[PDB]
Amino acid sequence: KPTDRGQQYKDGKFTQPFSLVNQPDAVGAPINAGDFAEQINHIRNSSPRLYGNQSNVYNAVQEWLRAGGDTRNMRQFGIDAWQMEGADNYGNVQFTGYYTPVIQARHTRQGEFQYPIYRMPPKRGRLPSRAEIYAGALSDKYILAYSNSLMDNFIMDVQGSGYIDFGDGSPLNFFSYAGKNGHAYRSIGKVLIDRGEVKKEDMSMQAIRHWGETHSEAEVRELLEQNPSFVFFKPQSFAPVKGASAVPLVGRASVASDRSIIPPGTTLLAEVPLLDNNGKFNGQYELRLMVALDVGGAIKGQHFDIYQGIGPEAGHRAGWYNHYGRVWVLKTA
Repeated sequence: KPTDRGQQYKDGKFTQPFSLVNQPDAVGAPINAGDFAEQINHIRNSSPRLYGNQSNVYNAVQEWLRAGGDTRNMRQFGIDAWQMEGADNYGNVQFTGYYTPVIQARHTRQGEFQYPIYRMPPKRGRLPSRAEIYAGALSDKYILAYSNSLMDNFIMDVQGSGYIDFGDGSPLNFFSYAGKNGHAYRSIGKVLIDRGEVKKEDMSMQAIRHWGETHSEAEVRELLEQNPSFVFFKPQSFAPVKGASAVPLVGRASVASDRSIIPPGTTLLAEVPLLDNNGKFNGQYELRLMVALDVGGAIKGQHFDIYQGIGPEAGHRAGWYNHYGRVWVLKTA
């Protein structure tokens, strides 16, 4: 009965994936009332249809929050709480986190900034492989920025876009997908699994980042070269970060979730496990409200991916392996 990663065993044993409780086994009020309101406002504006179908829940929650928001006082607002059985049938929901990174970069080669990011060259047909581009097969008229981190560029390839901060006065610079090199991609995840460097079930882009951070530049290039594919980008006008449902996401007030289990717009009450600067469960939870507003290729079942927000602090809070909390889905009577 492991406890290492946020697991708890105070709510008995579950038979069905959701079960009505009289009160969430959670003491206090959610700590993010403001953010939730802000998130709701974004649903209201960016997704009128979605908002119209869930507003009954959103209003109840709002009304309850304004009256003091304590978990003991939910029934008087017609709010039901369905606790989620989670990964083990002890209520312990699988939580990973994700976040918009900001790539530190500079316009000329200097200091730690020695890792180019390219725009699309007018086609030849055959563009060079990743390894060839690293060696400098490509000209320098095609560089957009030199960045701080080779692994961060890779993560930008998989995302297909990224935010770059040149460290002067100016606004964040967004770059979107422009094209590829024509060499077929191979999955850097699989490689790290087929070497035992990372376990199959803790694999995620985040885990590839941590693996990066903990290895040498040589070890990283070696690994990255295993994938001969390469992305190119172009400058794009900046846009607030939206999830699959086209609603601007609010840090720690939104999750990505499996549509067939937690339909977009579902309201969630979560005890979310806090992390060490190590990325280790630190013994503390945080009771927050969140709405399901995004999706992910490996975000299935009762697994949630919390949107931590933008930047490195959000980055830290996201972690790089599974942790566990408790969730109650909130529905109107």
